[PDB]
Amino acid sequence: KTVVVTTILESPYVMMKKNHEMLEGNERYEGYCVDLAAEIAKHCGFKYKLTIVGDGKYGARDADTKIWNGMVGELVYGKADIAIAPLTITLVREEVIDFSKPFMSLGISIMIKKPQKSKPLTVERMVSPIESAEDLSKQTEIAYGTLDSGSTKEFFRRSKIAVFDKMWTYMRSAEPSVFVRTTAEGVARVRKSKGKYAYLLESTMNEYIEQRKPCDTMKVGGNLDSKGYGIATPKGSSLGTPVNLAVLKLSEQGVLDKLKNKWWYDKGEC
Amino acid sequence: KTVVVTTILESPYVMMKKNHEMLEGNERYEGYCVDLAAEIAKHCGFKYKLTIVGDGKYGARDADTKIWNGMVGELVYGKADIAIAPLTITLVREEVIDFSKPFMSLGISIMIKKVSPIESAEDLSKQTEIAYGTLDSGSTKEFFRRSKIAVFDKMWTYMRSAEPSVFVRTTAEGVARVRKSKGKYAYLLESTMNEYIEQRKPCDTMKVGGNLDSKGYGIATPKGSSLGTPVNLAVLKLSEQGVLDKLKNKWWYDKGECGA
Amino acid sequence: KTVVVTTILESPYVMMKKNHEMLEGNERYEGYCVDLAAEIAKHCGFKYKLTIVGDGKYGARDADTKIWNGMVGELVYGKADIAIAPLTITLVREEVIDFSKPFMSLGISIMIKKVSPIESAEDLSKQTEIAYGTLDSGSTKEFFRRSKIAVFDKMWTYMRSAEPSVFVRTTAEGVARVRKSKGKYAYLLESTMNEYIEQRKPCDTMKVGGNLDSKGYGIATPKGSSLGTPVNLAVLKLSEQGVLDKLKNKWWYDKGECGA
Amino acid sequence: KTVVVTTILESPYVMMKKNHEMLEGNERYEGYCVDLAAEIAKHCGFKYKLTIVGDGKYGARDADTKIWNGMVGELVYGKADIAIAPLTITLVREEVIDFSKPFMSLGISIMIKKPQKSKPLTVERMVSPIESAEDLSKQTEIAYGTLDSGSTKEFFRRSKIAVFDKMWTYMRSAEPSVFVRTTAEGVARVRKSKGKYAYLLESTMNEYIEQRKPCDTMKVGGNLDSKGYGIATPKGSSLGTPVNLAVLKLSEQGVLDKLKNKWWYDKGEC
Ligand SMILES: NS(=O)(=O)c1cc2c(cc1Cl)N[C@H]([C@H]1C[C@H]3C=C[C@@H]1C3)NS2(=O)=O
Ligand SMILES: NS(=O)(=O)c1cc2c(cc1Cl)N[C@H]([C@H]1C[C@H]3C=C[C@@H]1C3)NS2(=O)=O
Ligand SMILES: NS(=O)(=O)c1cc2c(cc1Cl)N[C@H]([C@H]1C[C@H]3C=C[C@@H]1C3)NS2(=O)=O
Ligand SMILES: NS(=O)(=O)c1cc2c(cc1Cl)N[C@H]([C@H]1C[C@H]3C=C[C@@H]1C3)NS2(=O)=O
Ligand SMILES: N[C@@H](CCC(=O)O)C(=O)O
Ligand SMILES: N[C@@H](CCC(=O)O)C(=O)O
Ligand SMILES: N[C@@H](CCC(=O)O)C(=O)O
Ligand SMILES: N[C@@H](CCC(=O)O)C(=O)O
Repeated sequence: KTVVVTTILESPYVMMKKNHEMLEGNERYEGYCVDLAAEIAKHCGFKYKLTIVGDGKYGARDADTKIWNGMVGELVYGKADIAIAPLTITLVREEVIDFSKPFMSLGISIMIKKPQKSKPLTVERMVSPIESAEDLSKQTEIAYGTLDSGSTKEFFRRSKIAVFDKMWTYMRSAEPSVFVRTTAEGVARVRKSKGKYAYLLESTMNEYIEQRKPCDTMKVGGNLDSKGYGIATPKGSSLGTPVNLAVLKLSEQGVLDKLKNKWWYDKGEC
Repeated sequence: KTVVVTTILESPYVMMKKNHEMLEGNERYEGYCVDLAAEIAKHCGFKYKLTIVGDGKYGARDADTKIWNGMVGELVYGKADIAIAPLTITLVREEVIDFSKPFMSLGISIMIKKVSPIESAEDLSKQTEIAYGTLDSGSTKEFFRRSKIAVFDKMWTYMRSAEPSVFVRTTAEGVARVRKSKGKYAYLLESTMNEYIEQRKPCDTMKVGGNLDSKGYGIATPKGSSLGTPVNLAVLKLSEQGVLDKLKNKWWYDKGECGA
Repeated sequence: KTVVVTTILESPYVMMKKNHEMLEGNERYEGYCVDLAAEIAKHCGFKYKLTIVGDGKYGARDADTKIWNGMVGELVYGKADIAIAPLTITLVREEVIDFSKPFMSLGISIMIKKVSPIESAEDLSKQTEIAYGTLDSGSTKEFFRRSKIAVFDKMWTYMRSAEPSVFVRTTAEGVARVRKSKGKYAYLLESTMNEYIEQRKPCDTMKVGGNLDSKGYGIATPKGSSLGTPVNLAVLKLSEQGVLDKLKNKWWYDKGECGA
Repeated sequence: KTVVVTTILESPYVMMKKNHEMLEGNERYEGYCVDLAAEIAKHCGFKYKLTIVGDGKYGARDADTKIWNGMVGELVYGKADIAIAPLTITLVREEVIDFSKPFMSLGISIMIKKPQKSKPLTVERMVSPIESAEDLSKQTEIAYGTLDSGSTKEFFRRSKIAVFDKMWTYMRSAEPSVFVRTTAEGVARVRKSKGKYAYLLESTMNEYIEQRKPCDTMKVGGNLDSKGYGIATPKGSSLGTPVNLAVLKLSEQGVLDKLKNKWWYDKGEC
């Protein structure tokens, strides 16, 4: 029985191939997550069919309805069997699905438009108006936001740290809305906001987008927290233990190392 | 019903209290893992008593006898119910005990004494002038033993075919041997231990290059035990509340007995 | 019995002199390969007639029809008895024709228009700004097609999925494309042709990096032919006597119409 | 039927392992040739055992008696089945044995003791008294020899180049004899001759010995010849064609190059 693998359209995890008009099957998509799924199927022998969520969301809880949505939502109700995608392991998600061991470390970072090189002997130096989350919260000239129905927004909502609570209170009462519906949308907002928008996205995607052309964006400060991506699986499913074992084996053999190297650094430029 | 907690005497995870002679119970222990165990007990709601494993071993398999030693052996054979300790998550361990989510990330790092002629691990592998080794019955010797990348196999072969013995009984012994080798012996250990040692007096050691791989420490539980899910949820809650970062800052950066 | 000698019009291997309209027979051809064929005939003691393959193809298999083209096809199907030409020795060719000892070492090289921004092949593969291709129906394209190294697979995949066609019909066409691309196109070709081109006017092309691999040119004969051993012995004798070195110096460095 | 492999004791081709006192079989040797033979057996399946020639010579035809010796000699008379060794493909050797395609390229080079760095602003300049073969043959202060019963001595024996003829005429009338019995003997002679002895050997061994400590020897000039190493096989044997095919598919792609780089660079003591 072929099981359905749900995934999100997010570079470089899964990107549509250029010649995807005539290709049919699992060959339409390329990236980190397709190779991860191939290695998972090479460890334990099973047939998989890639799919993309229609709503295009990672997964969250809707207000006052207590209904899961996104990848997590459709994995809970049983229309998907395994989620090999950059899904952030969180306490709220672990209560409804099973998570494997993290296959990629990450953290919340800050994305701002790259300032022009300054000159005052005749050396160029890099000066930025934002250097950490504290100064970003204190200032008001630069707006900042997160991705709707994601993990960073959830983290800021329930955060008890004073600075993160201040940032979330600003975000909730921000007119117009600073939350975007896609990572690419937020990155484009940063690009054409003339440095007046700051995108709080994941460290991996931030580094990948920084490493690619036209590389007009930069990452300031450090990671706000430490988290990881885990291959999700419905509670009480036969695939949980084999998937965890496969992830552990792939981490020990360093396959994840080479996949990250060839999907984040090899194809980067500038 | 008190819960037996096995752990190893490793700094800054578990230390001995300065006045532990006049102290009994769990109050004679301190460190990152003691605070972690206290937080886990508070969240889950159980009474626990901290115990040190009889042999200072993290856990491995002996010479073709299929017997687990150290904390892993303590958990497998029912001598303990949980292990809050710097236990690395590995394939050979997960098959015999249940691991929680990694509460602290780490990697493998090279420690040398204070031009940096060693740089990355490739130069250390190509050059046989400076000796290097690992901790026996740990998660690094077995990592090099089971590796397949040519550089790691080369280093493991040099380790096994080394005269005299290069593996150290304790990580403190390795630190001391690095210190009194006048920059001739290098030590391979976890990045967190390397940072803690290089940040402590006399600060004569340092970490060179980057992490050879990426792993993490997880709370270990006997296979098929009722505590696995509660401690996993507790670890996730602690990470989401940012108290794991608070504990790491307290035991790694709050004191900082060095100039940096 | 005149022996038919197939060869390709490649410089400085075979050239049509300067006034070949007034010349007939073998006297209208000149180059390294013409001199090599003359020496081979002198050593073995046979009369030969130099002929140019009808299609400017070195040799390959067509689209799943199991038909050899070019000089290799000219030799397999009995149209010729020997091929004194810059024919690279490859696994697929040796199974159908008999190769002699390599009379001239070679390698795959990268040439760009006149500190190179790419230099090594890894940087060229990583950067998609500059296009790169090979000679069609040759040996470099089949080397990239049959390669298993990750970088070479990436380059081959970029070559096949390139709009418009990045391959060239002739090495001269590739050189012209490199000259007219204003540094936007890099040609992948043999090291010997690269050096010859860069040692000729107007000297606007230069070779970057090292050599991707090491190969050689051999004298090819039909499988199970009586001429294989004599030509192998003649090639060995010429190599030992320095005849090949003298010919290479004459046709690569003696003229040298370049500033270096 | 298990065939025997004849090989010379040369580095980094065949070196006795450190723990070779108790090891038995093919595990007593390490180097280039042991992996070459292993890959040969893997590509075309056969059983092989490693043997070393008793006389310790590469092979040459002695005059008068007209009896071959060395690896070539013992391959001719049928006491060995294959010579997976750094055997130079020679015209006289191809008249009695079968040679495969060259797996390694090489040339005849000059080895001299490294002089001390010049003092004179405060830059160190590398100046040597010999930079080619013409100036080596034009002087008499520095002696130069070759390896007895090898390919370089045979090349100098029947060379019609004026410079090489002068070198051979000097060598044939050198008292005491400038010919050495092994590569190690010639290297030691160069090292402890205080720069008065020059060694002519293959470029591969010269580069390898230059790359390792104490690296007190240097290679001057370019390669005199262009020659290769071929896996020898008795004339008319049924293993010649499979051996040649195995050599070809081994040289195809990065396998032979990988082995050469791993054996010539990991000894990077200098
Ligand atoms: N370098 S990376 O971010 O792509 C990355 C990150 C991680 C990897 C592997 C890689 Cl390649 N494996 C570890 C896993 C291995 C075992 C120890 C921790 C988990 C279970 N998680 S991780 O520390 O989140
Ligand atoms: N900064 S740190 O090393 O003390 C650290 C490291 C890590 C933390 C939390 C902290 Cl504070 N949580 C993550 C866990 C949280 C959820 C996502 C990945 C695992 C499950 N593991 S981690 O990436 O190994
Ligand atoms: N200098 S060169 O490229 O013209 C060149 C290159 C080579 C020459 C001779 C010359 Cl002059 N001979 C060797 C041959 C001689 C014997 C040893 C290897 C083959 C058989 N092949 S080679 O290494 O491909
Ligand atoms: N780089 S090297 O000297 O180790 C080296 C040298 C040579 C290799 C392969 C390597 Cl790795 N293969 C070629 C062979 C391949 C085919 C073309 C020429 C012969 C038949 N001979 S070579 O040009 O003598
Ligand atoms: N990976 C996140 C979404 C990305 C983000 O919010 O930055 C999640 O699983 O919810
Ligand atoms: N902490 C590791 C051992 C430390 C080391 O090997 O450096 C373990 O749990 O096995
Ligand atoms: N000389 C090659 C073709 C030229 C090339 O590929 O560069 C051959 O004989 O196949
Ligand atoms: N490889 C040479 C020996 C080395 C030398 O004489 O330079 C041979 O087979 O004869």
